[PDB]
Amino acid sequence: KLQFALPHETLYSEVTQVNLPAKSGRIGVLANHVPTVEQLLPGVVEVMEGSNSKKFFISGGFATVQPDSQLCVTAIEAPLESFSENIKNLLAEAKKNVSSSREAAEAAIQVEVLENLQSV
Amino acid sequence: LTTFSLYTIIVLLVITSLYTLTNNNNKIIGSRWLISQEAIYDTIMNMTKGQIGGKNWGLYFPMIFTLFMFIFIANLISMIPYSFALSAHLVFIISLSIVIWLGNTILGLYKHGWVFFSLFVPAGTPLPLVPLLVIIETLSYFARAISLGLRLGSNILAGHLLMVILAGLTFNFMLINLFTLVFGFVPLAMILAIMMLEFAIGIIQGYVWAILTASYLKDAVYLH
Amino acid sequence: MPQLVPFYFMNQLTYGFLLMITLLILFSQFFLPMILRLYVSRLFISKL
Amino acid sequence: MQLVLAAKYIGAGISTIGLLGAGIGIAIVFAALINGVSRNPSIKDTVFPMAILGFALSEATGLFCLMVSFLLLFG
Amino acid sequence: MQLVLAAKYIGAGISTIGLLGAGIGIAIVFAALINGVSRNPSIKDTVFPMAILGFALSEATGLFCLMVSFLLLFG
Amino acid sequence: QLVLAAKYIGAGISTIGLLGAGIGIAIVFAALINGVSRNPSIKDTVFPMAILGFALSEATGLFCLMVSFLLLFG
Amino acid sequence: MQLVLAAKYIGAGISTIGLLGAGIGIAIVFAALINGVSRNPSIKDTVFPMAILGFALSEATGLFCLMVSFLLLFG
Amino acid sequence: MQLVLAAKYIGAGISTIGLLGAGIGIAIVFAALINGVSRNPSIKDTVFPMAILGFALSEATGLFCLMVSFLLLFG
Amino acid sequence: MQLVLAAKYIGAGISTIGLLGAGIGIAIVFAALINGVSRNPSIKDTVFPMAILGFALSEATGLFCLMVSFLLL
Amino acid sequence: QLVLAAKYIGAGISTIGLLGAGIGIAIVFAALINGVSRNPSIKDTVFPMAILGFALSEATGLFCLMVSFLLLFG
Amino acid sequence: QLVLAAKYIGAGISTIGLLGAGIGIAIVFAALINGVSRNPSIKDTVFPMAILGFALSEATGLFCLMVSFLLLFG
Amino acid sequence: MQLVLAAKYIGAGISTIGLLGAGIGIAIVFAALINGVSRNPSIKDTVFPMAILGFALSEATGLFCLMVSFLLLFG
Amino acid sequence: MQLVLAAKYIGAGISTIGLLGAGIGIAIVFAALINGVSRNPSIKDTVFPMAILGFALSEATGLFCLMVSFLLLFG
Amino acid sequence: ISYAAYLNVAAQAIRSTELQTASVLNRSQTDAFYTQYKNASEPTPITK
Amino acid sequence: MLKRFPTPILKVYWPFFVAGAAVYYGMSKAADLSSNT
Repeated sequence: KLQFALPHETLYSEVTQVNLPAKSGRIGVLANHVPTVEQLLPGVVEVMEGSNSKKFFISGGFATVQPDSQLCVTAIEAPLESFSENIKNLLAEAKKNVSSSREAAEAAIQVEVLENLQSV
Repeated sequence: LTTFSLYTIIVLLVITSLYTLTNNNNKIIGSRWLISQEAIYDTIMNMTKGQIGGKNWGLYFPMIFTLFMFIFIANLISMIPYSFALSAHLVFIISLSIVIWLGNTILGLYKHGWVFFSLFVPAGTPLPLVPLLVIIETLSYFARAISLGLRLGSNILAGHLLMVILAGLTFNFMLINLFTLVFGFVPLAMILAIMMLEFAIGIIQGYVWAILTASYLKDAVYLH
Repeated sequence: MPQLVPFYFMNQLTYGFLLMITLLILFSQFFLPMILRLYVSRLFISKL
Repeated sequence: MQLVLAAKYIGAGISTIGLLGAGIGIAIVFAALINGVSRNPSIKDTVFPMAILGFALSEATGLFCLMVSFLLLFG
Repeated sequence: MQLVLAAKYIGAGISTIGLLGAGIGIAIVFAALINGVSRNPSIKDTVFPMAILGFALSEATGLFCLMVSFLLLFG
Repeated sequence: QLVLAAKYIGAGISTIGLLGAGIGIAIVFAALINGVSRNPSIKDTVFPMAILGFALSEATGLFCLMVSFLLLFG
Repeated sequence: MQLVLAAKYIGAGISTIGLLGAGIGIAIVFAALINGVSRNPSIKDTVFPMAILGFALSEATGLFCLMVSFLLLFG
Repeated sequence: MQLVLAAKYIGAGISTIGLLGAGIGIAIVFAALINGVSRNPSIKDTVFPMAILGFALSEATGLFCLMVSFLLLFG
Repeated sequence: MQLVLAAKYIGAGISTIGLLGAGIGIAIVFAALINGVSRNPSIKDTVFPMAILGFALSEATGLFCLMVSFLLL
Repeated sequence: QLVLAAKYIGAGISTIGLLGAGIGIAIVFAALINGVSRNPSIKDTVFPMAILGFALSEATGLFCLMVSFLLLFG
Repeated sequence: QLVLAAKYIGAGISTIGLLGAGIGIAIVFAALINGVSRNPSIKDTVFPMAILGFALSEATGLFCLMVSFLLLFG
Repeated sequence: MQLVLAAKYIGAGISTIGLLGAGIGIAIVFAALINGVSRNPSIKDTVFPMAILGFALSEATGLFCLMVSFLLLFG
Repeated sequence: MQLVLAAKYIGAGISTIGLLGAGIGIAIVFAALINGVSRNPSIKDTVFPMAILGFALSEATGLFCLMVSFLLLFG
Repeated sequence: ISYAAYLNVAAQAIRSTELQTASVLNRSQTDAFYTQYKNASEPTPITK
Repeated sequence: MLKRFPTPILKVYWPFFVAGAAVYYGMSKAADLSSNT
């Protein structure tokens, strides 16, 4: 079972195969899995129910396989196609931001986010 | 004539046929056979743009393509079970390797002066062992000279020699008493497994040639 | 091994370097640009 | 000649030692395959060709030992 | 003569050393299987075919070694 | 004489082969323990896997052993 | 006479080499025991009989080496 | 003379042992490739050139070894 | 005479090789002990008996090699 | 005769030294591949360090090889 | 003089045994550094534990060394 | 004379074995350098001089071995 | 004697093999140092002295092997 | 930069494509003043 | 089927061809030396 809930939505809140991108690379959960807690990095996420696959762009969060086979995914915001050009313009602004100043870290996250979006 | 000359002609004739009757007079849609030579084009395009990428990357793209295709065909022709191995005349493959290696060394010296040997200072280190790190970098630099040739050479030589010696053993295994002839097919199957592996490792070695003498050419074309 | 040693090395090498120069010209001028025709044509149909 | 022939048969055995490394080698590649597939549940389409490449290359090093072994043993 | 007969028995022994490598290899593949299946308890149906493939290939290097041992033993 | 000497030497050499098998058995058992501690609950699935792995690891050792004996006795 | 007796002593010495692998093996099982028990605090009752089993099997390979050593020494 | 020829073929056998190292090495590079890819699917295109580069360089030591074997055998 | 006494000495030298395995073995046990204890902070009282047991068994293998050396001497 | 034999035997034994260098080289490249997959972006810093590491590991293997040639030819 | 030759040969072989202990010593100390870096705080318990292992690993090598001296003297 | 000269050459060859450990040694240090630097992105200024120290020290044992090899060979 | 002087040179060569273990050992300590420092960022003030201690005894095991080599070699 | 701050900036970036609803844009707007206090005494209020 | 487009970068491959000539000459001497004992 998968429970995917966000502070403004409830998505998948069983689910056949789920692929999640975590600070440990990528983790896939199918049935029982070891009941770890792993922090989700800014991500492209796929959730598959049967063979049907739905693709989510996930802002990072935390993932926890519960020892009862409940995949708790919580993250700040997301479908993938909806996120998708103007942001590519925005990264140019963000590059400028790296130059001036906390803003560096912010802009670094922005570089990660454009890169991740360009990746898909 | 010379056996070597006759098989070089056979290689030339194999290579011609792949671009003169494989295709349907250059049909845009693409023929099943012509799809093969498209994929070869793309994987060396995308490989040699990746290796010797830079302003010039396509200027040595024909050379890396005919170094692919020569070895790619010569590791199929040399594996026919009654054929004269051009490649297992190691001296031609090794001579070709030394030629490309010297033609990199000369190209590098010409393009990047006598400060070409600054390539063999790879990293900042205290100055009294900067020259040391040139000696035991250059030693390895012309170990690449013989590695590139001997890699391919060993692969081809080992395949034919392995198969023929085991073939000779299994011939005499089936030439003795028939109860050993029964349950004597399993060593033949071992030669079959080796032959399956030898075709695979020959195409893999041909790709490895062309990436490595792209890597040496990367060094020669772009100093560091 | 005598099957890997002829003394005909320079003979071999003559026919060998001839095949290399032949294939180099042959690919470069003939067979490589006829693949590039397929590509450029495909892209021209794509534009129109 | 008896000395040289005995030297061959001993030397053949010596060459056989080289195979041991390849045996461990095959395993190292397959261990990675199993581990990786366990990580993703899904990487396997990408990784399985990589495993085949890996098997062939490791095995090839093994064959070099085998051909030297047979050069002494038979040859 | 005595030298040749000795050489067969010596060379056989030397060959046997090689087999040790394959043994370690086999274990490594199984180790990956156990750990892998532990990490995702439903990976087993995919992974178990892969595991048997890895076993067989690792074992094969051992087989070639043991063949050379028997060739020296009886030749 | 020399031929009989060669039997005793040959046997000795073969005994070296056993070292690998010893390491092998252990590697499988290490994985069993690691696996059990890792899942808490894989144990019923993993136990038949472990037995299989033990047997195969051991088998390579057995081949080394029989060659050792074979050179000694005959 | 002298040669055969000499050979027996040498062969016994060679046989000890086999033991080295069993030593490393035992350690590997025990390391796993320590690591597992430290990971769970609670697996220990299940894991301890497994550990004893693994010890015995690993040890047993070394035992095989020992009996062969005695056989060569004594003849 | 026979001693020289004997020694040549013995020496050949001895050199072959070196190859085992390269076989394990080749496997180690491929193990890294499989693990890296599984840990990040998007890395794959960057990593694949580096993997082949590493394979060759690893292999090269084995080819040096093999060349000594061939120097003795053919020469 | 000479050959047999020589052979005994040679055989003894060879016997040391078995000990190397034990040396590594002991280290692996102790490394594990340190790792476990550093991971848990508190496993140590359960683990320390286990560690001593593992040490002894590893050492015992080396002892077997050593006594065979002594027998040849 | 015996001297000629000795240099050939010694050449064989010396070749074994290469074994370690092959493992060494692979460990450097392995760490490179692992590192780049871990960071996504370390590679610019790490790649010079990796080439340095390759050279030093390889150099040890070349020491083995030159000793082999000093025996064999010399 | 064959016996005297044999003493010297045996001695050389005896050094091989020491190699394992040398690696072993480092492995224990590696664990120490790892543990200490993980906790910052385990260190006061662990440093004694480490020293116990350090000595023990060394002792195996001492046995090998002792056999070398026993051979050398006879 | 012949035996003594022979013994120099044989002794040199045997000595060359030891060098291998130092080769592996350099790699173990460099592996840690790469791994550490990949973990932090920023440890590197401390870690790089530590690594060069580690290289030199690991190498030193190898160099002692190389000295003995030369002493046997030339001396 | 010829045999005795030969045995000194040969025996020395064998003695040199021991150095390999120390080389790998030293590298492991420095690897652990780099790993630890990269893990903590800041442990180093305590840990660097510890690393020198671990280095020292690992090195010492090598020096023992070396000293046996010197004894045989020099006489 | 706290862990949740790290995620926060990423989330803000994700609202950048332009097809997005007003409520999304409203969730990115904020208005607050962290007014520090001590002892009674009040160090000055300043926007988040 | 076929078409011809000259690729003029054969004069960029001048050190490669020069190396071929040198090795060609050297192999003449090598072949003569190998046809001798």
